[PDB]
Amino acid sequence: IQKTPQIQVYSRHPPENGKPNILNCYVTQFHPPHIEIQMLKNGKKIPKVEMSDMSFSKDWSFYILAHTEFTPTETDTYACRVKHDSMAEPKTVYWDRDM
Amino acid sequence: GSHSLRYFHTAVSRPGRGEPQYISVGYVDDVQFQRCDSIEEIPRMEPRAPWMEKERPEYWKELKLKVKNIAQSARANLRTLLRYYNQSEGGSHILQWMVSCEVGPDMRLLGAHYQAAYDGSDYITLNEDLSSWTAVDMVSQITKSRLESAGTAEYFRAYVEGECLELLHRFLRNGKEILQRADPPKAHVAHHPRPKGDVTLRCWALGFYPADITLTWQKDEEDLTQDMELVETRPSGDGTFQKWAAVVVPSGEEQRYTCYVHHEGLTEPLALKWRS
Amino acid sequence: MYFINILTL
Repeated sequence: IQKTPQIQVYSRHPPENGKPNILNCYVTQFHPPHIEIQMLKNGKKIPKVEMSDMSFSKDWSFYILAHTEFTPTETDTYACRVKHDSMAEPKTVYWDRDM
Repeated sequence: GSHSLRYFHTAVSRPGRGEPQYISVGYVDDVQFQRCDSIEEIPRMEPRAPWMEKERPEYWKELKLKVKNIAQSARANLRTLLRYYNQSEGGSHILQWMVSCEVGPDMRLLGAHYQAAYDGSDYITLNEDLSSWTAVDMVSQITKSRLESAGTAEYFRAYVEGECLELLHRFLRNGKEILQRADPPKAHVAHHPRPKGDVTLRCWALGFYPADITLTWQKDEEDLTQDMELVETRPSGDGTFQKWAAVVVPSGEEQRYTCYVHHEGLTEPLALKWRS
Repeated sequence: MYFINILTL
């Protein structure tokens, strides 16, 4: 029943270089609930990552949101990586300012 | 208009160390109000919404009893189910159930729900008539038989008309500023030139509450819903949501396209085109 | 906050 998680990495507010914002990693549609999420900055794990509680939808699949504070920049790359028992390897999704 | 009080519960049979074996969350519409746990048989409760600070201690006192009780039943059902499907003793199984009740815009009882799933699949569901159950196989047919003989439906019906209605009305009256609102979306069309000369037009909708919205792109009067790229609605994290819909269009033909946003916070749908 | 006894109560 392993349902692969769908992942979206986006900012709370529209990005502006040099203005603080919250970076979100919304993971949805997975099952079982056990999941591992990490958010990265230049390839290093961000230490203070806040996570909402895990809940589920009408089709029983789970969803959860991770977030942290960040300030957009040209040199800095931000990514979100997750690991679920349904994936042979961990998936890293990059923050793309326009999506 | 039209509100709903909903609980999502999950019981796990092999949690791990420091992971709950029972966990449930409650929502009033699109706003989460609390979280309940049971890690090693020790119940925990946490508020997640403002109007919870106006909840007298007789509330948290009864809840803690409910969490311990439900956490106890859940672990029993997991074992029983495991035995009924003849599954081996060392597996990780999940049992999930949703309980809800909603009232119409005129605050009358509209209906109520009760459904369970075992391992990610429907298992049993209580019918709209709130008296019959629909099962999905021989095992749940065994269950349906028991809840029917025992008379269990009448007890959920009692709950619905009792605690559910009571909490909905109260949460709505005390959470008024939060739940009886509808913030309208901030929308705009972004323009991104692809390399083959063509361009992506992304229609954004930001900061709306409730989550229910409709973004649709149209060429002239042609609905492009099958051909457009859409992300599922996502939480901004401050109680509001966002969503975007993109279509790819050849350069020059940009004015031909229109985006329509429908939200209950809007007076009339917005119809955006790319400006410039 | 309700749970119906799925099996054998």
